[PDB]
Amino acid sequence: MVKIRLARFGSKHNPHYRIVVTDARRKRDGKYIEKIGYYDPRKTTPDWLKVDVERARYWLSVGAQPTDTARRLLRQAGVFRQE
Amino acid sequence: RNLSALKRHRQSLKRRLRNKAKKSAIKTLSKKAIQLAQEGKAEEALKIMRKAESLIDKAAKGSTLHKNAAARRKSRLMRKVRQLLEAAGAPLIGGGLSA
Amino acid sequence: MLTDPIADMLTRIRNATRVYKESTDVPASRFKEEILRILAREGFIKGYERVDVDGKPYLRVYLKYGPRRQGPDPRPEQVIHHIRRISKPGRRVYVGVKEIPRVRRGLGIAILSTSKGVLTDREARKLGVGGELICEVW
Amino acid sequence: PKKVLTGVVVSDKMQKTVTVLVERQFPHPLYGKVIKRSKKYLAHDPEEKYKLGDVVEIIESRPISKRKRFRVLRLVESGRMDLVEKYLIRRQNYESLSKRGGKA
Amino acid sequence: GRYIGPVCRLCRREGVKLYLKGERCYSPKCAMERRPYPPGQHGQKRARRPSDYAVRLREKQKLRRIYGISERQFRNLFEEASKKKGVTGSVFLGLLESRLDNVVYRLGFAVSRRQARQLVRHGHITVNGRRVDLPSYRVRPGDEIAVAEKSRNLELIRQNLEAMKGRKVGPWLSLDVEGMKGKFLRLPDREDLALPVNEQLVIEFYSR
Amino acid sequence: PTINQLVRKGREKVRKKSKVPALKGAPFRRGVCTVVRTVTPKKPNSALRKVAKVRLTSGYEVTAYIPGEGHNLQEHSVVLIRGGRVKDLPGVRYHIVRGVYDAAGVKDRKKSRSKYGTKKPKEA
RNA sequence: GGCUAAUCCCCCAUGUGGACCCGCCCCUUGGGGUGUGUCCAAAGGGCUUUGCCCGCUUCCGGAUGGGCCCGCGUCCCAUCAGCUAGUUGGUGGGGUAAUGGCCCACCAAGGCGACGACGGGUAGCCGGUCUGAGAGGAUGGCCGGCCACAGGGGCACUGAGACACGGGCCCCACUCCUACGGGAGGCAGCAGUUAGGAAUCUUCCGCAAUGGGCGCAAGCCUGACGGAGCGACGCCGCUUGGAGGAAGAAGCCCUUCGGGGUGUAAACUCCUGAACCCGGGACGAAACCCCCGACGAGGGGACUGACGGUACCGGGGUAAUAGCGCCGGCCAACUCCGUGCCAGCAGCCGCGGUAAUACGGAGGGCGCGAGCGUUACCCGGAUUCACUGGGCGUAAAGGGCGUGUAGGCGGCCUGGGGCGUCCCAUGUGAAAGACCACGGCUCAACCGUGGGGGAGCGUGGGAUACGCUCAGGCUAGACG
RNA sequence: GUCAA
RNA sequence: UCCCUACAAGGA
Ligand SMILES: [K+]
Ligand SMILES: [K+]
Ligand SMILES: [K+]
Ligand SMILES: [K+]
Ligand SMILES: [K+]
Ligand SMILES: [K+]
Ligand SMILES: [K+]
Ligand SMILES: [K+]
Ligand SMILES: [K+]
Ligand SMILES: [K+]
Ligand SMILES: [K+]
Ligand SMILES: [Mg+2]
Ligand SMILES: [Mg+2]
Ligand SMILES: [Mg+2]
Ligand SMILES: [Mg+2]
Ligand SMILES: [Mg+2]
Ligand SMILES: [Mg+2]
Ligand SMILES: [Mg+2]
Ligand SMILES: [Mg+2]
Ligand SMILES: [Mg+2]
Ligand SMILES: [Mg+2]
Ligand SMILES: [Mg+2]
Ligand SMILES: [Mg+2]
Ligand SMILES: [Mg+2]
Ligand SMILES: [Mg+2]
Ligand SMILES: [Mg+2]
Ligand SMILES: [Mg+2]
Ligand SMILES: [Mg+2]
Ligand SMILES: [Mg+2]
Ligand SMILES: [Mg+2]
Ligand SMILES: [Mg+2]
Ligand SMILES: [Mg+2]
Ligand SMILES: [Mg+2]
Ligand SMILES: [Mg+2]
Ligand SMILES: [Mg+2]
Ligand SMILES: [Mg+2]
Ligand SMILES: [Mg+2]
Ligand SMILES: [Mg+2]
Ligand SMILES: [Mg+2]
Ligand SMILES: [Mg+2]
Ligand SMILES: [Mg+2]
Ligand SMILES: [Mg+2]
Ligand SMILES: [Mg+2]
Ligand SMILES: [Mg+2]
Ligand SMILES: [Mg+2]
Ligand SMILES: [Mg+2]
Ligand SMILES: [Mg+2]
Ligand SMILES: [Mg+2]
Ligand SMILES: [Mg+2]
Ligand SMILES: [Mg+2]
Ligand SMILES: [Mg+2]
Ligand SMILES: [Mg+2]
Ligand SMILES: [Mg+2]
Ligand SMILES: [Mg+2]
Ligand SMILES: [Mg+2]
Ligand SMILES: [Mg+2]
Ligand SMILES: [Mg+2]
Ligand SMILES: [Mg+2]
Ligand SMILES: [Mg+2]
Ligand SMILES: [Mg+2]
Ligand SMILES: [Mg+2]
Ligand SMILES: [Mg+2]
Ligand SMILES: [Mg+2]
Ligand SMILES: [Mg+2]
Ligand SMILES: [Mg+2]
Ligand SMILES: [Mg+2]
Ligand SMILES: [Mg+2]
Ligand SMILES: [Mg+2]
Ligand SMILES: [Mg+2]
Ligand SMILES: [Mg+2]
Ligand SMILES: [Mg+2]
Ligand SMILES: [Zn+2]
Repeated sequence: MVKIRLARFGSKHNPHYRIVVTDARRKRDGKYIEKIGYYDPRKTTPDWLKVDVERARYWLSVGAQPTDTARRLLRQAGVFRQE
Repeated sequence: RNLSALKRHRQSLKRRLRNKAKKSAIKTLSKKAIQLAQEGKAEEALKIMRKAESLIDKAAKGSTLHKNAAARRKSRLMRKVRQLLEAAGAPLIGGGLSA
Repeated sequence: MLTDPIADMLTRIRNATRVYKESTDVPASRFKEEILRILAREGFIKGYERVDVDGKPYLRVYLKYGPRRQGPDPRPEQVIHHIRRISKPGRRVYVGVKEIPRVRRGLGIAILSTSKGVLTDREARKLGVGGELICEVW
Repeated sequence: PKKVLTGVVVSDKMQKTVTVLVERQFPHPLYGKVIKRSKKYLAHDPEEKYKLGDVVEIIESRPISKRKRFRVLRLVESGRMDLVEKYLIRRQNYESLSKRGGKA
Repeated sequence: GRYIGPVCRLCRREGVKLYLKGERCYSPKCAMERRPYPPGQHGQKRARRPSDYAVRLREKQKLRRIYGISERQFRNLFEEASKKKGVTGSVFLGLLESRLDNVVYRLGFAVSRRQARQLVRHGHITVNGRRVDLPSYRVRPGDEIAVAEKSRNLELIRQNLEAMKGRKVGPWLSLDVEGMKGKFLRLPDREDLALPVNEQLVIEFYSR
Repeated sequence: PTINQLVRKGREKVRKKSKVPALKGAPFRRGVCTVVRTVTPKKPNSALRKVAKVRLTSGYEVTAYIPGEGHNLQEHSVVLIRGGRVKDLPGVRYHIVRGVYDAAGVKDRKKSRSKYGTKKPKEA
């Protein structure tokens, strides 16, 4: 089914993923459906994690299934908080 | 050599045969129906027509003839039968053709 | 029959000026007149006016020139140095507002015919419209 | 939106089918000059309703046959053999080119 | 690598004194004193009217030979300058003048440019307190160029910063002699520089 | 020509002909020597120019020049052609590369050494 | 041949509903609703085992993916001009998820072509890339998208999906096994061998990260991928030293034999200190899981690093790679000797036949520098296929002349339409790239984030000067 | 007869 | 080789 996962966009030893919505079957760095975030696993910037929290919701709402790592980042950005 | 996932081939054969079989039936009864319908044997032809209907939808339950393919078959049959019957005798067994 | 009455006029004017004529006639047409209107406004010509050479409508175009000059060949400068037909029958040229050309950093002009009427490049530009780029002049 | 094209009927020699000639003018990609090309469309006429010389609207349609993908929307005006003529003449010229030519 | 060879032989070819050694190019001997003519067996013969080309080339050579940069690096900066807004001539100059190895020299931490180079390569220098060993590092306005804490005791650095006592410094540069630290205030104006080079001819040399 | 004409016929892009059918327009093509003849220059010049008839791997047989003073080529020498004609000998359009295969590199060459394929001598 | 389990196969029931025929209604190509008739459902398993979890069935919808159709665009030859029988259309069938000569039966005799059909040659197409002031020319490796193929040809089965690269069947070629009847096989997956060639690499490490498949999970598989290896192949960074030092060593090169040059260059003094040696030593990795809470939100805890003892930090510390092309003009850089139309140079012009700045060597010089040259190819300069931007009296170029077909072009006035043309709004123009800005690796190359663009096409609205078209009129063109 | 000057 | 002029030729 469609997914929300990480696409590799950094460079050798300089990873930078794009939190993405794409068909599970597509190659990972291939044509995604929508960019909904980005993550710098090495926090080399105070902005190593950003998520279109609304947009995430949208897709989750229509079946998007997140990778475990993707889900993790989504939680961190408060995509699942209720209060 | 030796990729145990040639198990898929064995299955395909079993499946193939299982499919091939249901279809043969379908055809034979269908023909049978349009035949009797074409001979004015209303009650008899509708009787068989229903079998064919049933057998078709059943075929559609699984991969056999699954789909609108079933629908098409049913349609095309209830077509020929009702026409051939209109070309002479009234629908007795009320088979499946509606009022 | 003239193949292109506009080029014809533009030319009569080009020719006449080179032998420094005072006026010069041209078979009249409203469109043709509309062009003269600009020529006049812009001060390339003294002006024009209808007339009837043999009971047929023409347009006297009174030409302007510079002052007599110094040494050999005291012929005055031309007010209308350049005047070239652009869009032609057999190759019409149309331009969108963002493509109206800038004739000689402004020292010159371009006459386009637009649905809002015949205008100079600045006018057309100001009025936000394009059209058939008729001819340039400077 | 299904394309709607306007053209003239040049042929009704087909059962329920008329050939509609359609022109379009436009700037030449490099030379500017407005050039004018054309194309024939085989449109569907189930009622045989339209005739030779009719100017009609053609509309994008579900395939009716290999080669037939348009239906005759409506009659715009009719009786323009002039357009038919041109086409016919232009066609006449053809068989007057190759080693099989003929008239002057 | 850098040039690495007879340096005052260039002052000679360009007919104009360049300060490749800085010091000594002040003595009664930058050679520009004795034999201020081109190097080689013909350095004294009658010069021949140089070609429009010859002229621009020589002029570019001079400019680049001053900062002792490679033609490759040189050219790349120039291209960067063209693309950039503002007068290529001046901007190009600002950029050359922004090379750290250069600034170090401008602040006197070292006598010549070549020396100021080695001072960066050998870690003796610091931008905003962080060590930086790239001659080509681009110093920006605000950045403070200091002497490496651990090397503030080198005999060489002593004398050099000592001599800077009471010495003046470029308008775009500030210099606290005690704390052995300076500051790139702004990019220099063509006006601020006094180079024996008509940068205009260079822009030409590359437009060919 | 009129625009109409240009519309009808348009300009014609003309393609250039290769001066080096060393096929596959490769940069070099290998071959073997048929003849290791000698030739006389054209008009203004006069001398005994060295040449070679070469059977190419490109299934071609052409004459190639032998740059340099030295020269050790015989009727079966495997050699590498590099393209580049000799303006003095009509019909010679490729030079032989000295330093590759059976083509010895010019000896005692101290200047333009890279061309002529001559390794650096030990300075001493 | 015999036995047997199931989420395997079948029958009966239940009919939310759905399928089909006929009718009616709305809607308009086969969309939606309704009535009668007929037909069609299912699978169980796990526990923290009586109530939760994984799953099953029928249907409506979402989402993602995709099939099919249409306008426009997409190389060279007219020394290819006529092409066509499933050919073009029809009716009725078959087929499919679905339209369609897609296929078939029968009827009609059509369809296409100079706006280039048919034939021949060449070729995966695009985002883009190179070049250019631009218009344009050339191009399509890497990366992303689409297509096609999996030794050559054909075919279908299974399935949501294939006519399936590591599935199946037959024919052909080839290799191999063979007890000669008959079998096995397909690297255009990674790595590697061999052949061809001017030429293109490791039979490496790992599953730690991202991603994929199956599984409740633990986890398994993953030559996808993350890394390391080899090659100046490319781009970027860096080193071979820094300061001082003679009216100037020696050698070598010149010489008017007075001297000039190599040159502060070396030697030598002082200084720093690439390499190397000690020590410390990482981000990338926090999830899945587990406990609390409710298997949710939320909180707490544990495990995991190929790269690698690598990066980076600190201590110590040696003065230690320079080459290649060129110096007649174009084009920066000159003298001696050798040679004597020879040996040879040569991109074009050209140079060598006794004093050659052009050959070969040396000294000197210029250019660039871990590179420098060469060859090949592309754009440029080339307004030298000219649209921007050219020409044809004598330079290449007016057809021997005419008639007239298609086509291109069309005087003056008014009106309608609004096709061309212009304007507004709106959709589209994926990412990467390109441009600007800020930012992360000490810089940069490289990379991240953000911003600005855009022609073309679709849609709605508008304008009407010019062109077009329709309607009427005029007489200056034409004809009588 | 040929190259050059 | 020489004569011829740097050669072709011709000449010893
Ligand atoms: K669905
Ligand atoms: K679709
Ligand atoms: K292309
Ligand atoms: K292109
Ligand atoms: K260290
Ligand atoms: K040393
Ligand atoms: K020389
Ligand atoms: K070129
Ligand atoms: K002629
Ligand atoms: K003729
Ligand atoms: K009107
Ligand atoms: Mg299995
Ligand atoms: Mg049977
Ligand atoms: Mg004119
Ligand atoms: Mg003029
Ligand atoms: Mg008809
Ligand atoms: Mg049909
Ligand atoms: Mg600039
Ligand atoms: Mg052109
Ligand atoms: Mg000669
Ligand atoms: Mg049995
Ligand atoms: Mg079942
Ligand atoms: Mg119900
Ligand atoms: Mg049942
Ligand atoms: Mg049908
Ligand atoms: Mg059907
Ligand atoms: Mg067909
Ligand atoms: Mg056409
Ligand atoms: Mg063809
Ligand atoms: Mg091909
Ligand atoms: Mg150009
Ligand atoms: Mg194939
Ligand atoms: Mg095949
Ligand atoms: Mg193969
Ligand atoms: Mg095969
Ligand atoms: Mg199936
Ligand atoms: Mg297959
Ligand atoms: Mg394989
Ligand atoms: Mg080989
Ligand atoms: Mg590799
Ligand atoms: Mg993994
Ligand atoms: Mg995983
Ligand atoms: Mg395995
Ligand atoms: Mg890899
Ligand atoms: Mg290589
Ligand atoms: Mg020194
Ligand atoms: Mg794990
Ligand atoms: Mg020179
Ligand atoms: Mg000799
Ligand atoms: Mg040479
Ligand atoms: Mg480098
Ligand atoms: Mg051109
Ligand atoms: Mg040419
Ligand atoms: Mg032109
Ligand atoms: Mg010309
Ligand atoms: Mg002549
Ligand atoms: Mg002539
Ligand atoms: Mg004539
Ligand atoms: Mg005509
Ligand atoms: Mg008109
Ligand atoms: Mg017309
Ligand atoms: Mg009108
Ligand atoms: Mg319109
Ligand atoms: Mg737009
Ligand atoms: Mg946008
Ligand atoms: Mg984009
Ligand atoms: Mg930075
Ligand atoms: Mg960006
Ligand atoms: Mg519109
Ligand atoms: Mg003779
Ligand atoms: Mg000669
Ligand atoms: Zn000096």
